[PDB]
Amino acid sequence: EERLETPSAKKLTDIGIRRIFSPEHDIFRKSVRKFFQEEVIPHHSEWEKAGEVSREVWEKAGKQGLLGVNIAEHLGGIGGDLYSAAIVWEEQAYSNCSGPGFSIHSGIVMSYITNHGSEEQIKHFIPQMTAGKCIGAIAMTEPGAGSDLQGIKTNAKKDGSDWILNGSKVFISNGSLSDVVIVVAVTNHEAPSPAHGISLFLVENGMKGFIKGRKLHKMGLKAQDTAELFFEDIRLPASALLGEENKGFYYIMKELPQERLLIADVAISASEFMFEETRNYVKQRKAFGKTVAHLQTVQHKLAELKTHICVTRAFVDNCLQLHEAKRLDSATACMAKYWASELQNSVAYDCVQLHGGWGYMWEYPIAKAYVDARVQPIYGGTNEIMKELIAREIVFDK
Amino acid sequence: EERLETPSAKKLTDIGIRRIFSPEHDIFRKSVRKFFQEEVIPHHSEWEKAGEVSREVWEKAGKQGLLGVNIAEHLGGIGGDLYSAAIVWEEQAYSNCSGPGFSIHSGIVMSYITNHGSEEQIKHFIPQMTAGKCIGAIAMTEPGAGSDLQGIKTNAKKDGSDWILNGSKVFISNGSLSDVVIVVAVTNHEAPSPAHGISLFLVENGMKGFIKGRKLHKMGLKAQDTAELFFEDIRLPASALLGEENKGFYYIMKELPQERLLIADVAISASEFMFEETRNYVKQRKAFGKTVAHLQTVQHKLAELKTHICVTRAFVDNCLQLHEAKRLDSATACMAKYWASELQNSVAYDCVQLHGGWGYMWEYPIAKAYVDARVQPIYGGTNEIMKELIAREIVFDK
Amino acid sequence: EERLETPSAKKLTDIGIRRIFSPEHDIFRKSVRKFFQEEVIPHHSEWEKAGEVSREVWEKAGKQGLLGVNIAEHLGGIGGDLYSAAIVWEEQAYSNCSGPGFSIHSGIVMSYITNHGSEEQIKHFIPQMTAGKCIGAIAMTEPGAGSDLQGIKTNAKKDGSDWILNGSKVFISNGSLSDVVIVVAVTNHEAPSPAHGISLFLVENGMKGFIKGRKLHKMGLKAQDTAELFFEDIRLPASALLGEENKGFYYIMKELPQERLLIADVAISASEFMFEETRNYVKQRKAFGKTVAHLQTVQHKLAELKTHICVTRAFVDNCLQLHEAKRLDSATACMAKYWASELQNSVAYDCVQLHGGWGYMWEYPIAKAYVDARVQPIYGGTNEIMKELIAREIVFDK
Amino acid sequence: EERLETPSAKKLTDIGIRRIFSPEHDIFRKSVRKFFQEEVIPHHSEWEKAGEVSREVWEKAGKQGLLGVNIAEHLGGIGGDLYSAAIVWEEQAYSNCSGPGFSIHSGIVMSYITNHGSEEQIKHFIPQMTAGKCIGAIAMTEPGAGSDLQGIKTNAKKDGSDWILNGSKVFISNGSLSDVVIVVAVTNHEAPSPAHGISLFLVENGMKGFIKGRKLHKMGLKAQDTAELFFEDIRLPASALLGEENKGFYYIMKELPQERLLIADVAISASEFMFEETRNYVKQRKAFGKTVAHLQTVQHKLAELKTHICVTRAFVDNCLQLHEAKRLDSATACMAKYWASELQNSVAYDCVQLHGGWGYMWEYPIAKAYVDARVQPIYGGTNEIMKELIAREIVFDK
Ligand SMILES: Cc1cc2nc3c(=O)[nH]c(=O)nc-3n(C[C@H](O)[C@H](O)[C@H](O)COP(=O)(O)OP(=O)(O)OC[C@H]3O[C@@H](n4cnc5c(N)ncnc54)[C@H](O)[C@@H]3O)c2cc1C
Ligand SMILES: Cc1cc2nc3c(=O)[nH]c(=O)nc-3n(C[C@H](O)[C@H](O)[C@H](O)COP(=O)(O)OP(=O)(O)OC[C@H]3O[C@@H](n4cnc5c(N)ncnc54)[C@H](O)[C@@H]3O)c2cc1C
Ligand SMILES: Cc1cc2nc3c(=O)[nH]c(=O)nc-3n(C[C@H](O)[C@H](O)[C@H](O)COP(=O)(O)OP(=O)(O)OC[C@H]3O[C@@H](n4cnc5c(N)ncnc54)[C@H](O)[C@@H]3O)c2cc1C
Ligand SMILES: Cc1cc2nc3c(=O)[nH]c(=O)nc-3n(C[C@H](O)[C@H](O)[C@H](O)COP(=O)(O)OP(=O)(O)OC[C@H]3O[C@@H](n4cnc5c(N)ncnc54)[C@H](O)[C@@H]3O)c2cc1C
Repeated sequence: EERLETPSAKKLTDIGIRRIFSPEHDIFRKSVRKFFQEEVIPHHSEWEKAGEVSREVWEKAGKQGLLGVNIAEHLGGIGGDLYSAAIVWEEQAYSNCSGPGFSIHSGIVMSYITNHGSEEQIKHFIPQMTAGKCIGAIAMTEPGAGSDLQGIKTNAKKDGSDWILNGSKVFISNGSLSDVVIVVAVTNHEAPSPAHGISLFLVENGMKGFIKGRKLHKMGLKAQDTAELFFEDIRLPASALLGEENKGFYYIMKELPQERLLIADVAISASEFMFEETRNYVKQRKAFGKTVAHLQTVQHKLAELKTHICVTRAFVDNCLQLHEAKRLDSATACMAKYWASELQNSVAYDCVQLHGGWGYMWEYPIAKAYVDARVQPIYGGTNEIMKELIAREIVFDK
Repeated sequence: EERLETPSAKKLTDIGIRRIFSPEHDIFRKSVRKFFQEEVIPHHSEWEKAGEVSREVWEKAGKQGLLGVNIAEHLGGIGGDLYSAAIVWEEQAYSNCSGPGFSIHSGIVMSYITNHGSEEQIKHFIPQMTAGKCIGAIAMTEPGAGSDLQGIKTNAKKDGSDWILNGSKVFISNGSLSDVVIVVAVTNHEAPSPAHGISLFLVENGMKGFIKGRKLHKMGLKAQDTAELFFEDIRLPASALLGEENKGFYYIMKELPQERLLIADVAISASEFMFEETRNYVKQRKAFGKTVAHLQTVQHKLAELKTHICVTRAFVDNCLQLHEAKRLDSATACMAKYWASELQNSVAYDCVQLHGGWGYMWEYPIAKAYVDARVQPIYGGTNEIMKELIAREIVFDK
Repeated sequence: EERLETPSAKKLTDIGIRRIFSPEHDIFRKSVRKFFQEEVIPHHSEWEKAGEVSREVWEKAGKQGLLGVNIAEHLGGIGGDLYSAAIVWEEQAYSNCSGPGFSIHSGIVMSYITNHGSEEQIKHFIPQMTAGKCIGAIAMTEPGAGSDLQGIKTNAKKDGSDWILNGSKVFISNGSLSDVVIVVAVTNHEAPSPAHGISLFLVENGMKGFIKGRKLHKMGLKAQDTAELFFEDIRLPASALLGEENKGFYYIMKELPQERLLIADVAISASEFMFEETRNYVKQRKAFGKTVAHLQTVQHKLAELKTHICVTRAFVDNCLQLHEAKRLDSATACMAKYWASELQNSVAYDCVQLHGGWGYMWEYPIAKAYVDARVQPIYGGTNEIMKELIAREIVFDK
Repeated sequence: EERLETPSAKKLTDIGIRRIFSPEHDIFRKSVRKFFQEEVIPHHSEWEKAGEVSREVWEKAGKQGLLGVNIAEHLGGIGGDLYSAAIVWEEQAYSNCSGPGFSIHSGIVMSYITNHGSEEQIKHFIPQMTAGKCIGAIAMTEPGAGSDLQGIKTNAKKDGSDWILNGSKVFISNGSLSDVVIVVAVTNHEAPSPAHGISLFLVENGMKGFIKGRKLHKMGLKAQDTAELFFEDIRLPASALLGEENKGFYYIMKELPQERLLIADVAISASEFMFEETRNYVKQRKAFGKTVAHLQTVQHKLAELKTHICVTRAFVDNCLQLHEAKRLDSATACMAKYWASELQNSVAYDCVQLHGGWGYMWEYPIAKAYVDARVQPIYGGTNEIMKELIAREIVFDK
């Protein structure tokens, strides 16, 4: 009826603001937020030391209806609009807890399985995934090839109705907890272009020859279980194949737009969270007989940060609106992923600076936020690549 | 029904794009775009030498219905909506012709008169204005005080029911071709703050005392007749007072947001032009066998500008929509003005650079768009002031 | 004895600072400064309206001992060291007067002739240039390419002992007042790579077929006469050929390091100028009960500008001490050229901002400085080419 | 002889380059680089798990002459000029091992003692600190005040010739290992400003009431034992007081230039390391049938980076030379600490990107460099306070 946009809101993270949301979305958001305050934030520090979140926190997120929110109810998901899905990405961001990998799981893997899987595959996976009993992961990057997809060597050869898979992936989110992993492999070692020789497989924990590697020591996402996967002559039945044979690259191209929107929103949300935290810190930090928020350099530094966050938010919210109507193209999503991910980092740099030396301490949220932010301009295709795609329609007009 | 957003358009300027416009608005845009291509661009380079546009080009746009577009029809205006008006700003910016002080005429002066004037004042001014016969300008800035209000000394003292006006003003747009000018003067040197002692006055070309000063020699807007004004003992009738006495600042407060949104739209629009003008140019510029557009670096710089231009566009239309609903608070207005004008300049700079040496010759459109862009971060309040304002809500909880 | 660096200096433009200079140089500098305040500044106002400067001031300069300074005395030059010629580039930059093409004339045109020329060409023109009678220039860029390295199409085919020249040039400094103009042509188009099919010819005002296009209308450098040059069939004796035939490129190469170190020192010197001009303005511009120089944001903006101008100056000074020792490679010089020139612009953008409206008036020195800085990033080889050149040793191992 | 400057050396880290060094300096540099490769690098990953290095590495360092390098030989140190002390800083920075607090020990603590101590204090400490058997630390910062000195609560009430020290410190380098701590306390509460009521005190491990707090958990400098200290009614003998009573501020001010120059060189050396580390990585990273270094963009990002590193190195070397001559003032020193440190982070960010996703893995050096670099723009005084000091000489006449 009379909803406010972020610039005008009391706090960038307030509830019931931004035009793309309805009052039902508001009610949902308040509960998702309660959920993070109570079931996630409290245990996060321990998962960090642990290297991954608990299955128990997944099992609950599912019983609560936070997993597979944009997945069709008649397909096994909870069945909400896109806006309801983003509320989950955003609220997780706002809790500044990066351990839970619900997004990779809910917004990516599940979409691949429902948008391109057999009636059987969907029936078998989707339900467990929504309940959080079956955690999802997707592995496409390899030691050698990450930006040059046309050069990844993981392969799958037919041996009757079966597919024998060999290879290894790296940097796989949820890699440790993963029960089902959508593996990207070369099936046609002789297609004209490697973009017509890739297939997708639903590999599972339990298959002989599926070896999960050591959990990666990173500078951020301390609670995210990023790991390596190895495949040693894994015999996959016919049903392991996700979608049509050799159509692998095609299914991907169609899902990337959403994988990037997801990142873009997460990053700008992260930015909003950092901004209210820091604004807070400097308004309570005594200095020179008053607070640091009284300093003009600080006042303008905060003005520049808020402006860039609201301006960008506007564009991401604009993108969410489009993807809901299924009119979000590759280039567009790319612009959101890239800018939002670069800003997230520039915001963090300045927000750690305003905390002074406490911003370097792990006990303060902003420290986590800073190293957590550096991954965003990298995965989902680096920003360099984002520009390649964006420039396509610019210089090589159809 | 269904429209594309700037990112996916074939050109950031095509008509029919942007979700905030109707099929009708496009017809009007097609026509205004037309007006500028024939009635303006051809003669602009000539007006540049003259230091001002012709009163003829003004009148044409008058009858053409390009003035007072957002001014209510029953008040002497063409009675359109905010968007229709925005179109006008945008098309002129797209023409790369900064001479016509059209925007300040329709968007600021006329709005001041209708929103705050009285019956005679409205029936005596608007028509001549909507007609393009009685040009307008607004003067506030002074030699010693722009960003400061306790710094202006232009004043008016009562003598019965008349007002004797004295002082000067500088940097006035349409200063030379103006017929009516809204002067800001002090009328109560006793008010605690100058915000309680300022009034608005409608001075008309021809009044004894009113003097048109030197046409300032600027670095850009070589066709805008930016001048200086003098008021030597002018006896103004009680009819000149616009609004209550000592309420002037309160009105200026209400109108600034529209001044800032305009400049913002004009700013980003100006960027949208430079992009295509530069995209196209480097696509056709032969070098090393192919064109310069085949250089990856040129491809990325190009992606960078488009992303920034598109992300800001989204925000500016966000602000047009809010203002159409008369729900655009000052802070948001300021963010628009500040970030858009700023972007405009780092875009104008890169675009020149991609135009190599020729981006330095006045023959090419970009060159002038560069020196024209530099004035945006300064008027309507310097970007520094914008930040002061946007920081108010961040730090001072009222 | 003791000497401070720019940071410690009272003003950045103080005489008697920077390790590389001696009292010897200091006396000559005060000597040169005087020349610019008394013989250049006074008339610049006018030359900007004539597009070109007076032929007289050039004779005054030369007679005075400014033209031909790094030019050895045994060949008709003042013979001073590099620091001496540097002092001339700098002082002019400090004068904010860009009309005089003194630097291209005695820093480039005179080196070429005396570095690869016959004892005839030397005796014949050097002395007349040093005197300020024969104004020199050089042309290599054409409307088709400035960076192609072969985009040059102006050819020079032999006909006995006298060469027949043919082609055209663009963006030529000292274009109109040019008595002599070195030209780069294709003497052996059959060459493996055109870096071997180029030669140099000393075109002289008067030769039949040597036409001079009119004054180019530029955005900045107003009193700098830049025009196009044509060659419609001129018979040139066996003397016009400078150095060897087809071994011409080797020359352009061996002198480029110096053209670029020149622009560098200029850029940073103009930057040292703008800083002090702007610091002066702020310290006296009243605002909010005290000077704008009392605002913390300004104080900080000023510190960023000083630090960069100081960090860089040091580098340019380092590049000077190296060049004085004939050991400044292409790469090092390019760096100084790339960074100095860019910095000059950012410094210019911020300096204008601190002047407010007034920074956009041709009245104020900073205004012309702004547009006169936009050319450095472009000429002497664009900053992009500077990057190509620096990248080589980085990536492609020698 | 013919020493080269960084822009022309094979590797910015090659020994034998940069003009401020001598053949004996290079001989020393090989010795130290070697020590870091043998005694430090190999054990660092374990010290990282521990949160502090071993005392063994210290006693080693001491024995091999790396501690107290620029301290007077007759005073207990090992004698030697600044350039030699700079090399120990730089080399450590080149080993990318921030664990050992050798610099804060030799570059700061020892200097405070040998510059203002007593013949008794000097004799009792330097010897043991040179042997690395007595590790020192500096403690000024307190939880509620790090920039505002007017707010440090640690105090010492005089009692006879005794001092009763109470209070606490936080963010203290070598805090855990610390054998001697230079604590800054308020000795005169009713003083005119707080800059006249501060004394320095030599607090030693073993003093009753000197409790070492816990090691702080940071985002970087994982092997640096940063802790918080407490002073509980410690009765310091009169020999505990360093220098004149209440003149503590004066000693600090005198030393600050060296502390900021040190942080600065450490920064630019880390950048030199990172650049070379990344250049190397892209040359060996195969992508698209070629390397990452074949892409034009990577080439320019590399040229840009190298240019800023070579330029900031030029300015930093100049500071060392100035400091060797004892003519390095506050401002110049802040200038280097502020810019070098910000650049270090900019450089670290782009080097992580160029490493793709591997730059986020702790296994890779560039990852340590990233978090390890974020601390420099903060300690030694924040970069904002740096600007404050630089901005002093600009706006307020001496
Ligand atoms: C913690 C973490 C989580 C991640 N999660 C997943 C996941 O779950 N599943 C998965 O498969 N991957 C994931 N990744 C990997 C990530 O998607 C890849 O790192 C990224 O897509 C490509 O980087 P790369 O590692 O392949 O490095 P490369 O691709 O070898 O190098 C990339 C860099 O090289 C340069 N570059 C590359 N191509 C170009 C170009 N064409 N033009 C200009 N420059 C170019 C730029 O520096 C670019 O950033 C994750 C990574 C991390 C670190
Ligand atoms: C081409 C052109 C057309 C214009 N048209 C009009 C017009 O038609 N009518 C009209 O009246 N005016 C107009 N102006 C004037 C313009 O609005 C003023 O320049 C502007 O409002 C204030 O700038 P100033 O020149 O007064 O600078 P000042 O106010 O003297 O100084 C401004 C600068 O000081 C510093 N500054 C000032 N205050 C702060 C602060 N609070 N915090 C941090 N920094 C601060 C910043 O450097 C800021 O940029 C125009 C100006 C130009 C150049
Ligand atoms: C006022 C003025 C004075 C000048 N004086 C002289 C003079 O005295 N004599 C003379 O001969 N010239 C002079 N010039 C011309 C100047 O040297 C050229 O403009 C400059 O070398 C750029 O070449 P260009 O103008 O042909 O632009 P182009 O080379 O056509 O375009 C340059 C742009 O294209 C892209 N680009 C080009 N090459 C590359 C690349 N290799 N890699 C990545 N990007 C690239 C970048 O955007 C680059 O900025 C002057 C120019 C001006 C305006
Ligand atoms: C790991 C590490 C090691 C360190 N080692 C030492 C050590 O050995 N000994 C020691 O005592 N300290 C050390 N420190 C502490 C460091 O020196 C201080 O944190 C720093 O000097 C001030 O930080 P603060 O948090 O107290 O600043 P705060 O006052 O909490 O906040 C500072 C920030 O507020 C703003 N601000 C503050 N003042 C102004 C101003 N006046 N004008 C404009 N903006 C301002 C800026 O954001 C400034 O950066 C170290 C810190 C860390 C993290």
